[PDB]
Amino acid sequence: NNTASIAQARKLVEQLKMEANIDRIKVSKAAADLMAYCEAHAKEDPLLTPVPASENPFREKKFF
Amino acid sequence: LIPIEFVLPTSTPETALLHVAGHGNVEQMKAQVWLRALETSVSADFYHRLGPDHFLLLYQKKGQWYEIYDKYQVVQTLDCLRYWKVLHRSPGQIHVVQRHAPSEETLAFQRQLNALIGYDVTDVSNVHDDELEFTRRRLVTPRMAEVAGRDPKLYAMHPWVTSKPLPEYLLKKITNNCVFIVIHRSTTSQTIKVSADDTPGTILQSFFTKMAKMDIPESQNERDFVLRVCGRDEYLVGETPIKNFQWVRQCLKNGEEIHLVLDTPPDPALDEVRKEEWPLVDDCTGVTGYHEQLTIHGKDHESVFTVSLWDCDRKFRVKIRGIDIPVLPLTVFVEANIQYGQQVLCQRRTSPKPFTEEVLWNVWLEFSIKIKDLPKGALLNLQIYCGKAQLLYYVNLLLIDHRFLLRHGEYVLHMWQLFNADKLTSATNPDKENSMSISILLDNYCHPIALPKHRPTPDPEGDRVRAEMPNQLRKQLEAIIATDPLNPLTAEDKELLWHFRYESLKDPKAYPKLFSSVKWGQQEIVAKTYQLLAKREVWDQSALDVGLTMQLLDCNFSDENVRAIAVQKLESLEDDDVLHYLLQLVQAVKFEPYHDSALARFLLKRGLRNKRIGHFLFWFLRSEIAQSRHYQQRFAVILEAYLRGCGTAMLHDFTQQVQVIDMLQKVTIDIKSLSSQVISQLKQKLENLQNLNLPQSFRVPYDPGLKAGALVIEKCKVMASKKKPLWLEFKCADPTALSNETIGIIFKHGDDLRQDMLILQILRIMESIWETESLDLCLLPYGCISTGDKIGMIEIVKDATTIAKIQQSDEVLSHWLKEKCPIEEKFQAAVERFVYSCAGYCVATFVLGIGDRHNDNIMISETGNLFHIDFGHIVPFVLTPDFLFVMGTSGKKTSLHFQKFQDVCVKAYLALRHHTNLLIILFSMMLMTGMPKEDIEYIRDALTVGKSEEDAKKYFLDQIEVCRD
Amino acid sequence: SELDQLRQEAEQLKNQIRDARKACADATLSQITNNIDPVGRIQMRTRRTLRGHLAKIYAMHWGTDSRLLVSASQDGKLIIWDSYTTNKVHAIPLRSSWVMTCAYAPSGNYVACGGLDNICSIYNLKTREGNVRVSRELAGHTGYLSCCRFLDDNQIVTSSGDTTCALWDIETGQQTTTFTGHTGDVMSLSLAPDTRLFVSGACDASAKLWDVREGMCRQTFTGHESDINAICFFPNGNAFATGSDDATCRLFDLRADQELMTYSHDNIICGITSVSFSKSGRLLLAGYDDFNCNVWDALKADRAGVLAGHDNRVSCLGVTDDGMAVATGSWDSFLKIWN
Amino acid sequence: TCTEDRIQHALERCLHCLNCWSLQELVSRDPGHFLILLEQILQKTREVQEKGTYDLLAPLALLFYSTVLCTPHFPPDSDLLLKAARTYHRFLTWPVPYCSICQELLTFIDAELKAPGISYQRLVRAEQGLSTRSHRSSTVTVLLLNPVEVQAEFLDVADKLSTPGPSPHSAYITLLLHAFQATFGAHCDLSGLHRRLQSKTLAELEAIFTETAEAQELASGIGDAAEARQWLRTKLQAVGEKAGFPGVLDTAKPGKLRTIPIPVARCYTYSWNQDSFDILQEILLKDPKASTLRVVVFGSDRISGKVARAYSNLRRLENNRPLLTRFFKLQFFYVPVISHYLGMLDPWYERNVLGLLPILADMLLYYCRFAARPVLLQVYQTELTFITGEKTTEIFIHSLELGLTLQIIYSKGAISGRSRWSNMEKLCTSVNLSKAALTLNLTTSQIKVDKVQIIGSNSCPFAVCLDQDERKILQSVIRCEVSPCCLPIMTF
Ligand SMILES: Nc1ncnc2c1ncn2[C@@H]1O[C@H](COP(=O)(O)OP(=O)(O)O)[C@@H](O)[C@H]1O
Repeated sequence: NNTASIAQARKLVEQLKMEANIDRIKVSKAAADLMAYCEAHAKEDPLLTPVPASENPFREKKFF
Repeated sequence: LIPIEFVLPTSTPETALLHVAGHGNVEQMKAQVWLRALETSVSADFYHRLGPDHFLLLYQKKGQWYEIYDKYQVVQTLDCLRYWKVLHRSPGQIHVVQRHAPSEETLAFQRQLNALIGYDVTDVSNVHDDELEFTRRRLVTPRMAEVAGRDPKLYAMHPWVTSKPLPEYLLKKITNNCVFIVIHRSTTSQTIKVSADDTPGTILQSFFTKMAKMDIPESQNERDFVLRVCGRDEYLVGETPIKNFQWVRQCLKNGEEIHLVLDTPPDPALDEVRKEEWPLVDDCTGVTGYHEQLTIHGKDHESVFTVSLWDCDRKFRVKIRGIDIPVLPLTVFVEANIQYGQQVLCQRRTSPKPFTEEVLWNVWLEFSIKIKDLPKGALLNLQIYCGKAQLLYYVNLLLIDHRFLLRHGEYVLHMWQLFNADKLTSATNPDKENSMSISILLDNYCHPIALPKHRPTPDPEGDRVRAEMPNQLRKQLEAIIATDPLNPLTAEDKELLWHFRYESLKDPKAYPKLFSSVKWGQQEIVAKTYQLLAKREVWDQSALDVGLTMQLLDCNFSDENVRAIAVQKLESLEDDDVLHYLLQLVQAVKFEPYHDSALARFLLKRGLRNKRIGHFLFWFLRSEIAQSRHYQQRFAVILEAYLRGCGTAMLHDFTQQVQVIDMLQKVTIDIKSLSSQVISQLKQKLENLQNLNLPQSFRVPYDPGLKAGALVIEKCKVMASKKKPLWLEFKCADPTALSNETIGIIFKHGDDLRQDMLILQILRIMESIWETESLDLCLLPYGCISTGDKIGMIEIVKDATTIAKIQQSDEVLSHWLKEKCPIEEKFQAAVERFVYSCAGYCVATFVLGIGDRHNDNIMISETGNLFHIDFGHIVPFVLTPDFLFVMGTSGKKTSLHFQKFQDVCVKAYLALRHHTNLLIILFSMMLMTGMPKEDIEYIRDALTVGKSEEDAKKYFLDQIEVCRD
Repeated sequence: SELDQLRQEAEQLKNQIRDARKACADATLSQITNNIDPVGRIQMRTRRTLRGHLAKIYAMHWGTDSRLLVSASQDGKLIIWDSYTTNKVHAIPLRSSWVMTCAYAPSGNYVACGGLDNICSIYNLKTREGNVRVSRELAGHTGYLSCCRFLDDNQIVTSSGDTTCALWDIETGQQTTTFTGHTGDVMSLSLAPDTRLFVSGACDASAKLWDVREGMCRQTFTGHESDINAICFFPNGNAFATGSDDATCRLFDLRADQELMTYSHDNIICGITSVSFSKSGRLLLAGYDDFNCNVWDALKADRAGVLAGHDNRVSCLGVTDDGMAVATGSWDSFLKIWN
Repeated sequence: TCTEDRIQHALERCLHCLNCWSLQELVSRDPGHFLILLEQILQKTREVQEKGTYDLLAPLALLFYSTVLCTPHFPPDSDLLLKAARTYHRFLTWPVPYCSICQELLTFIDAELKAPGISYQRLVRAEQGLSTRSHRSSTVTVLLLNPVEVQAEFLDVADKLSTPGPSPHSAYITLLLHAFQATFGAHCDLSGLHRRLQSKTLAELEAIFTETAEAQELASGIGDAAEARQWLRTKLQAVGEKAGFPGVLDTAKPGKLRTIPIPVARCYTYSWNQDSFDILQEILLKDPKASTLRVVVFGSDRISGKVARAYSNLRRLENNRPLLTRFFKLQFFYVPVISHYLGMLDPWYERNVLGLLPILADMLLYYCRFAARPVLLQVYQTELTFITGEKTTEIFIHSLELGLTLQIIYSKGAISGRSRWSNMEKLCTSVNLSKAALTLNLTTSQIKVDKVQIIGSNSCPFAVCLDQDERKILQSVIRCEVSPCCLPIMTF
């Protein structure tokens, strides 16, 4: 039962070669990138910024 | 085709080479030879006189005379042809020989057997197919090997060995691992001591050396002697620890001694078995084939001989004609239903009609189920309601016979008359003169509608998918499996269990719920199952549990492989365990739709290999044939197939036992037909029995060793009981019975006993549970048995009196015991025995829900033991104040005795809850096959299923205090 | 030899990945986010309650219109709700009662569902006759359908218990691509903003980034001590969060190829059933198996608030495309909208 | 197309008097129609094979059987017979008789594959007695009629059929023309061979047809059915060249298919004012199975019973002392003008027949050539004991009137096979019995009685009746016992 273990172990090593052949980015820049995204869209997220009840379809009005 | 040389009787027996169609029928083949003989015969006159029926076709399979019984078998499947090709026998040889009529000895033997059974086995009146008869010819082969599988010496002596570990309390009563063997012999009573882990062979060898210089003969040798108990016949031989004998272990608890006596080997020839004549039926007897061979598709119409059941998509359809009751007992209407187990697969009623003694419909009902989706165990259930709606009759019919062929033609069936165990019966009313009759038609077919055998193949689904399921699903999967077997399974569970089938198979405790979901109404789903059960490594090695294997044998699981695996786990039990549940298994053959099975052949091979089992098996089946006519034909066929196996001696013993009972019932009933005249007439009647053939040596039914003898007429009396039992006091017939006492027996008429026999079986099962936990409560199971209808023999417990008599004679109870136990040491010992028994009976009855009774049914022994009687008629249980005063504590105070009362109960109560799986089955399975579901809940209501053990103590004691209240 | 040399080469490339990853681990997100103003307390109120389901709800999914939502339930029905009006636009009864997932198509025309029946049954809301007719039975999987998301009206990705995923073409009913590489049942998935990437969570306690275009595993993320129960992308598409039975959440950035943040608390001991981000992503909404749904600061990793509006396990939850409202389904047979 | 719709439309109308005539006529106009309708049937036949309905199998079996007998030629490429074999071959899993119809039909289809048109040549060769040494067969059609009661139009029909219009020389032309056309189809120029055969003499017409019939049957006797077509086609080449007409074949330019109709068989009309059948006996003056005698008897209630006893006598007389029956095989055909009961069972016979050359005459010929399923009614056998104490057997169907002191013994049956006697002798006035099982009408009681034993007193003579009969009467009876009991009647 070597042809299966070998056929499997080859996929593994051919897969790990795929994943390791990537140019990663420094975490500091990875974070900065994500932090600066929220900073940009903080206004456009009513979950973050409570919006006026008038603009809320779920509080002000029953007719839609 | 094939060449076969057939041997004719004409001189030397003439033989000619013929050929037979490869795909023909057994029957056809016969005609082919008939003509050639009639043409090639030197003197055809003899053949002219007779026909093919007079002769039988025998072929020797390695010296074995086989008979090709079935005349509808495929010629190809004949093992002779298959065997010859393996032998390369060409041309094959088969002989033709005329039949012969039975001789008187054969008729005499058959007449002998029929009297024992209470029925006839050759009766062919109230049947409509050769099922019953096929089985009889079929059970021979197991019984020849089983008989060939017994050894002479051990079979006759039948030691009652055991292999359970010694309980703790007995271990106390074994000092220095030794015991005393009081070897009685003639007059020379020689006493010796021996270790508790030796064997009789060693003891006898040493005993002669000790006495090397008793009435022993000089010429003989130690080879010629074997031990035997005194006052009974229960030999002690076989390589085994002397601690491993249920007899030795019995004395140690009793605080008594062992009294052995030398003996001589009982003669093996005394158990000879009459030679056999019936030829060996075909091995390829139940063989049909696979779907490929039995399907029209892919075949030319010229060579079509059978149709696989799975090729037919026509909706099942049945034509009724009418009903006919000769006696006038309103609106009525038949309501047919396809049932499996207890499931109403489909249903189709008919229009209301006027109620005349005969009502005609001539209507076709059509069933959604499809002929390719018929599960082997179907049962067309037919009802005749009355009108708001009341059931009045019923009847059932298999929709596949015993040889894998659908039912076709006109059938007239005689109906019974009213869930229950008997409402699943596949036999027709023998009352063919005043019984409601139904006439139906099943459509014919130019070919038989066979049904092939499932062909398991490797299943890659169980190979790749490891089913390493998400923890959320694994939580829910194991959430239901924990529940008790009584718990219903909703479809979501059914789908959930079904999908993770190859994973839930790893838990042996989940089987009764894995197979409660399978969809039996669809062929493809069933096909998957036969490969699900193809893998059984987990089940094979799992622990042998008997509170679970019973679940498979229960009614719900009617398939042919679900029950097959259950038996294979019972094949590992041992004689001691078999006897414990033997009454449980026998009443569980009443749910099989077929007659032959693994369960039936299992009881056969066990009885033939053991004697004590054989004795008890015989008196259980006979208790049913006479009682329940619904299944009497099923029981009778097996019983006779067994009586041919056990040697002559047991037959003689069986005959003598039945003779005695026969006379008593007449005397009993005759006396009940109607002061001192009764005893005068009784004794007058009794002294006549001596003048009759009343045997002078007959083993008591409930004790293969304890024989009896003549009556002590002066001690044969009638008690002032409404049902007026007969009291009998025989005297032991054993010459060397050290002590001499009466073998009391009671004969109560007017109360059926099956309810009480089963209960006493239960209380004997519970004892084994506490034995493993090394406890005791001093229960007293007294041998009770049933023999007819409302008639049965009971064992009498010496030195006992009903409490009510003492009551009519709370302090009253205290004085009676002290008078019976004047000595304080014995009096205190009696209280100790009174605490154990009072607690144990209170605990056990509560589990079974019959504790609430009257003091009359409760009787107190002289030795301090207490126990109940007459639990056949039916507060948590009885704890009357008089017990409390005897406990040494009055009101609510406490003493060392009272604390033991409450401590022992707690130990016992929590001991049983470990085996609630075993009790939930036994209890209600009895309720089903016992008296003629809400009532069941008492097993699950107060037994505290799935709760903290501490709360069970609280909840349990919440009843004792209430009983005290 | 041949298998051991490949095993020893394998176990060297792994530490090259750990070393290639440890190199970028210059600072943690907790350091960088120390300065940013904390998110505060997200005091949320139950605006709507969606009654009508008879048993446990297994899945729900917002439509691209941010008003409609489907819900699959143990009671075997697939209901379409009008979140704004609470009215049931459709009450579709199902063939298999063991539905486990649902996914409103982005176009709004199709809805899909599936479960232990091993089929992804596609339903049409806008039918010829105005009926609710089944367009397709995407069959072929050898395990229960665990989750699925529409790429379009004609394409849909589904995950299953076969330890593999697959891309389907709805018209042909054929597995376009098969995503092998996982070693366990795939509990959840999430498509990247670009339809060319999607993540998937499995019981093997690992995540894998797939290229929808090709069908290969690009990166493999670890860190969870238990099954991954839920997974979703960071709004931009460069990070994603995973829910597990180990009572912890984790954030992963695609570019950094490692864990950035853990969202957990000593009190939190039960597994995570579901996750969702707010429109901006500053908020991570985690469902829990204690009837609660705690609100974490995605940057600070501090629990800003708690949604406790369910009587049974909070099985599923979602966020609208506009982040205007949050639905949360549960085993109590009720969904709840929040604002 | 309109033709397909009309052919399909006509099919549905019939299967929902002379409707069957319309369908057969509408398909004979064009050779193509035959290959059109057959397909629509197989679609219907394979539908019931799926839906499994029972009411609509026998009608569809005969329509397929008739059309294949009337099909000119099957294209060598077309294989509509193989499609037919598949649909019917999956009926063996059906109840009897639904599997009875098909198993014979499957045998019929396989013969067509071997020797196409073999079915048509067998029928006509015996319908006109054009037998031969190898092929020996015959058939005779006879009309027994009562001019007093029967309508005039039928007599005209009887006269029309009795005319031996066709001549044996003409018959060979039709048979030989049809045989070659079927094998070769439109390829052959029928007009060219038609002229050739007209010249050749009857003796050589007999020779060619006999060998052709032998070749047609022999090909059906060859194992394979596909190449047998070529093998049979090969022999047809030899006969044409030996006889000298090979040009019409081998025609690269095909000829045309002509719808040859079914020739009328031989018929002989007779008057049947007599209620007996002695007239049949008279004619016999001037193989048992190779010849069949189809006798058609018209319908009238008053004629019925007497026909039954007359029919029974023929069964008695013959079955006991067979004279006519031995020579040939009998087939009777009642014609309402009994039928009530025959209707109740088969709605086909009710509509086609009971619903009642010219169309009416044309439809009748369809009924007699295809109806092949007898239907037998139950009759009562009773024996009368005269004052002399003898025994005379009598058979009655409808009723029985008899007749004051008298001995009556009767028993009541039940479907369950259990019988219960009832012996209540009682003086009465008269005894009447109607066939509702008989019904004992005592005078004023009435009960369905199964077995009855009527015993007189002191050998007292009395008169008895039989189904209200006024001709066959026995009197001076003392006792009688009544209990319920080739030349089959024919229905569909
Ligand atoms: N094994 C036994 N030993 C002694 N007496 C018994 C035994 N079994 C029953 N009895 C007596 O039978 C009486 C109980 O009634 P029983 O005969 O069992 O039912 P019933 O009262 O309906 O006849 C008590 O008086 C009791 O003494």
